[PDB]
Amino acid sequence: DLRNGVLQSDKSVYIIGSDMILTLIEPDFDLDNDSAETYDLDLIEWDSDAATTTMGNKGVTGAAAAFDPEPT
Amino acid sequence: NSKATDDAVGSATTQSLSFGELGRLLDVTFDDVIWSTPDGANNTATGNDSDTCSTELSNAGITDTGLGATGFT
Repeated sequence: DLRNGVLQSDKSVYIIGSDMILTLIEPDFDLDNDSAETYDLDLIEWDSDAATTTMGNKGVTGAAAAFDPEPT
Repeated sequence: NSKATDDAVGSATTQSLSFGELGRLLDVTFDDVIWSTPDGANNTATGNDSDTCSTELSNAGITDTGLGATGFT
């Protein structure tokens, strides 16, 4: 089976420089139950007045360091 | 100075992989920037005056130029 994804955050409004929790519900991705699967962060799009970027290694120059993902 | 794991706790031997750099275990930063000594080939910037940042520190008597120079283990 295939299902459509649900993307959500902890809260609507964020102060600049604060940490946001970003959650992705894609059952398509639990390929192995025994292990925790890792997926590239370039899947998500950031588009705003400032710039449009993928928030990963494939984003605009210095965008990856500008988000400081934990984990990668 | 020829490796991406400079002035960090880890190994000179390293590789570039998805999660990041394989030879890096711990590092220390001021204002979210790596605390490193001004050495190598890219330390020739003088800033406002004609003094490079490396000699600029030396005139202030500072020997703790970065994490690698404090002898931190």
